[PDB]
Amino acid sequence: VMLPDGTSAYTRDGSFQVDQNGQLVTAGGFQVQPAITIPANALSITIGRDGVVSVTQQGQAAPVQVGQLNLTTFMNDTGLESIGENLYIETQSSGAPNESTPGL
Amino acid sequence: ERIRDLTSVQGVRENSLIGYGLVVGLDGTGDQTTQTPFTTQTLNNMLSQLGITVPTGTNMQLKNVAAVMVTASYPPFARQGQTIDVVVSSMGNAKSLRGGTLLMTPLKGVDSQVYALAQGNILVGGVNQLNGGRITNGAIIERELPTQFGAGNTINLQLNDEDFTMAQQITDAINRARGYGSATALDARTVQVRVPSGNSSQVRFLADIQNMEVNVTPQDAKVVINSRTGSVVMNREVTLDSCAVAQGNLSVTGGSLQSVRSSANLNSVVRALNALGATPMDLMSILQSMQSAGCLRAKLEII
Amino acid sequence: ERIRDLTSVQGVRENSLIGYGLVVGLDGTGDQTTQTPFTTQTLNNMLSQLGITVPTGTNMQLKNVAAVMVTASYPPFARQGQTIDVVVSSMGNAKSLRGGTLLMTPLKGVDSQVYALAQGNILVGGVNQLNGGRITNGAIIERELPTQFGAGNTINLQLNDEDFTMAQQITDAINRARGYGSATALDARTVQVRVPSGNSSQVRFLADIQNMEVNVTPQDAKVVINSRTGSVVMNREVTLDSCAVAQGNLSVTGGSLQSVRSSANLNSVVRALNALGATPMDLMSILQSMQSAGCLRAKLEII
Amino acid sequence: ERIRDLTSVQGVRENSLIGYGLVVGLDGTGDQTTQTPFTTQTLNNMLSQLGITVPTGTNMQLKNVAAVMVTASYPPFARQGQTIDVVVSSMGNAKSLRGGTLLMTPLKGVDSQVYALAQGNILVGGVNQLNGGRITNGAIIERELPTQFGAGNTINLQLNDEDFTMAQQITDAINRARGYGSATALDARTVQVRVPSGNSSQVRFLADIQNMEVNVTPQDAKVVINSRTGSVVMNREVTLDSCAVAQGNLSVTGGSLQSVRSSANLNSVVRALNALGATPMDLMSILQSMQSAGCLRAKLEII
Amino acid sequence: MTPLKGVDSQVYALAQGNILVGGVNQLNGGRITNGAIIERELPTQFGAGN
Amino acid sequence: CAWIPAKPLVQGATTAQPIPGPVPVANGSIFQSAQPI
Amino acid sequence: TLPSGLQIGTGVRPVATERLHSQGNLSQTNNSKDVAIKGQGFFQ
Amino acid sequence: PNTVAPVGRLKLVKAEGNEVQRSDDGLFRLTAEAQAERGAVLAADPSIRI
Repeated sequence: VMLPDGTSAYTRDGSFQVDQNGQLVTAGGFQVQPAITIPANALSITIGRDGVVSVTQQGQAAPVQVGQLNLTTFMNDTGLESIGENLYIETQSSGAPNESTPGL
Repeated sequence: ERIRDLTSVQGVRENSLIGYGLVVGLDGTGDQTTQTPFTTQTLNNMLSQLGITVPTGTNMQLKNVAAVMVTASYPPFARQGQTIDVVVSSMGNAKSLRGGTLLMTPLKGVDSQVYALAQGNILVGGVNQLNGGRITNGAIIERELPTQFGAGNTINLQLNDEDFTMAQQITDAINRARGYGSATALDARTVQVRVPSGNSSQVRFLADIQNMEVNVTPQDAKVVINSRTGSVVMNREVTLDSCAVAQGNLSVTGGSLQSVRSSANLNSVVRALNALGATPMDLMSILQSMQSAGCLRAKLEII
Repeated sequence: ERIRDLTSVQGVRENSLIGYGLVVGLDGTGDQTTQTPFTTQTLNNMLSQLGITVPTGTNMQLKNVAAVMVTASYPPFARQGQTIDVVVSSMGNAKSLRGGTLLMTPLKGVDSQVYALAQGNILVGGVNQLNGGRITNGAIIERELPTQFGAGNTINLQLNDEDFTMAQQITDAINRARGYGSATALDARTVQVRVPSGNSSQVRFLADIQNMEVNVTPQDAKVVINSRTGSVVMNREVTLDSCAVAQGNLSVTGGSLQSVRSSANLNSVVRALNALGATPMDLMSILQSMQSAGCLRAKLEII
Repeated sequence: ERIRDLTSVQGVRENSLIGYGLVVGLDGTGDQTTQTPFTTQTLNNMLSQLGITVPTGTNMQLKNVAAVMVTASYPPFARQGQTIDVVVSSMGNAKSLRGGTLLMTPLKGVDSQVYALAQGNILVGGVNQLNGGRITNGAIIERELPTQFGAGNTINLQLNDEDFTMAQQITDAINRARGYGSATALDARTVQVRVPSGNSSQVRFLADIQNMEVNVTPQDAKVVINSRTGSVVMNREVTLDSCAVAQGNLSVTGGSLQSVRSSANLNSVVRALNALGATPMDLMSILQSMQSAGCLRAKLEII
Repeated sequence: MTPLKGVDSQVYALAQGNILVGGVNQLNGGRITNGAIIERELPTQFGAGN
Repeated sequence: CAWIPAKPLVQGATTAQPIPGPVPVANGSIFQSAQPI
Repeated sequence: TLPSGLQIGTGVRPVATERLHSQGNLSQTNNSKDVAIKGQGFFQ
Repeated sequence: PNTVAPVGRLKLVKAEGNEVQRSDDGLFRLTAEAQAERGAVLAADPSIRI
């Protein structure tokens, strides 16, 4: 997720709402970094075991993909600095994070 | 010398050009493209034009690209191949254009025709403005405008400020220099000069005229008040009439009603107004009330 | 010497080239390819062209590759085989181009034709800009442009700034040097020179002319205000008229209404304006109000 | 001596070669092959070519292998069997190429034909760049290019920078040395030299010419501003005009409006600009504004 | 680029330039010097009569 | 009947042809205004 | 390059409360002026 | 509720702690050396979150 100042911080829990524009944000206003946007008239939203997020619409045979939720991994997660509000920020202790699609 | 500082020549004017472009090379301070669709759309257009077709409906989030408006000034008698200076301005949710580069951008007139092509490196000051820059010699002229300069036996010098005495002064000076019937005043803003027919002779004439010297006559007494910035200016023709003034917290250095003597020159005005001991903020209100009453023998303009 | 510093020659101009390329060899500071699909797509295109077909719909996440836009300036009379300098700029979510190498990239004109091929090592300054670099002698010219230089008996020297006195001065200087009827002023921005027919004779003529010396005539009084960077510049023709000025927190070193004397030369202007004791930030507002009133006998330009 | 430092010869140019290869022998600092499929795919291709067929759909995770792009410069008149220097650059998620070895790699031109074969040990500097290296004498030339050198009675010396006076100087020098009608200037960037027909006589001619000495004429006044690195350079032709300058936090060592005297030579310019007491960061803005006003009698280029 | 209309909804000038805000002071208001160019002229009966 | 010729409700031509604008006067201006009513 | 740093917590705080806008069941009221929305929507 | 509007912003400064001294009223102020080095009045850094 992206902090207001500009730096990037990492979270673990999942509880997402949708802001007035349509983007996917966590409970607290911080915008999810991959920036998944769910348009209006979203009859149903699906997030499979992989990062693909697919929304259905009125009278559509197949759902339309609206992005993918890749997630990051650290070489040593115990060294992460834990600022408040269920967030962690990268430090020198933890290695350089690498992002990947789920299941890979 | 002087006439060139007071007038312009008829047919010698500037035009405006505007265009849309992209700026690349930013240090992650570009648009958040998930909210500016035209950025990614125009990037796809450019890539397709170059020979690379990106599939539609795919994820694309850039950080080193910004969408900008480019503005320029088409100069008089511009010839193709010359260079002009452009101004580049961000147009959606970008943070800075610090070290960016402007890609090939066409600059259109008001008739939607391309008159110049712009490309170069941006110079941001580096508080200062981050989302605006200027490129020196960043555009090249591609189209030229026709003109009827050199055809006829009459040009018009257009004054920058309307005045009858000033037009008459310029006319009399030109007639004193370049022969008896060389000039004629049409109105408070135009002087009609007779010139020989041709193209080089008119240039010789305008070169002789533009460097003449005329003595400016006294203008109108006026007081400019800029309330937005908080400034007051009075030219050298303002006078005053004796009258009393009262305003909150201002007193005699005596009660709260202070006198103001008559003032013929500007030094007397400055002295008499400084005597009241008021900041410009209160001076605005004092001057407005005085103009409404009749003390201030000037012309108040709120700019 | 001087004329070459004031004018350009008709038909001798520069053009712009743009292209798309890849930069490899970065220390894990390249694109996050899961959000820039064109990076992986163009990498697959290159691999396929070389002889390796990667299956579609497979995982691919690189770190040492970045997608860049390359820009260059096509020089006058460019011959195939020569070399030019290129500018490389990142275009999606890359961190730095520190030690990268630019792969083979074609540079197209506005007609979508290849005019140069670019490849080399990038030099990033190493705060400084990380997502932008320059390659010296990084491109080679492949196509040449036709031109009609050397055909006819007339060339055009195009002034960099419009002026009638300046065009007349240049014309008179050329006529004083290279014979009676050698030059003719067309307008405020063009001088038409008669040259012998051929290709070497015109080069001799332009070599003789471009090194002549002319004395620049006094230009127009103007004051440039750059509000974005916070700067003010006044050339040596600005004058002033006596008038009073008031602005917040400024006082006489006396009340808040300070006098400004007449000023003929520039030193007097600098002295009288420094007397007010104002930062440039307030000097901008003071100058705008003074120009609106009539004290400032100049031409205010907000750049 | 001098002419060889100013011009190139027509038909004597360099080309570019690119290829794909593998680097082995790393200390566990290679690709994470679960995200770079082309690495394992090309390794399987090589193994199959050597005589070992690894079953498909099997687990394979290497650490001492990296996929690299190899770039080289095809030199003029290259003969088969000679050696050139190559640059090796990582292309996916590798950590370092410290002690690696480049396996047999063919280097293709833009027509997709093999011109050289590359193999050797990489020299990484060992902060420094880890994902990029250079191999000395790492490639051998396999194909040769045809050329029409030695056919005809005319060669073209192509200047590195356009100028009419410079082309005329070179022409006059060659004519003074090697006989009356030996050279002829075509344009601002080409000198056409008449040479005897043959192959050795032209080499004698070009050996005599390339070591001549010419005195460079004064170039154009220009000021280079590199905003990305933060540098300013002014050649020895820049001059100044007297004018006043104001900028934030800068003052007289006096108010905030400082004077700048006229300056004919470069020492005067340096002195007058150092008098303002400004860092280069502010000097950029000052110079841009001065060029916009008219003080700076130079040519500003933002590189 | 902005066209400036009269009360008859006809374009009399075209405006474009850089804004100078004072920089308490007013932020949402500015002035541009020589920011518009005249495109149409008005007729008049000056010089006719005695 | 259905073969007897009747006139339609919307008569006349149902299309119009754009007319080329006037030639711009060669002053120093890019803005050219066709005769405004 | 220490394994970690010494950090001490402070407590917990309720940040937000959301409503699960799913589709409820339907009960037959037998009346003729009662309307139940099937799907998503809101009366004004 | 859709009429909530921003009306201002607080100014938060960051002080290390070894360069600030208490005053008689009870408000910490910068020492002389730190004041000289960082300016008379601090700048509102954006790295602080509350």
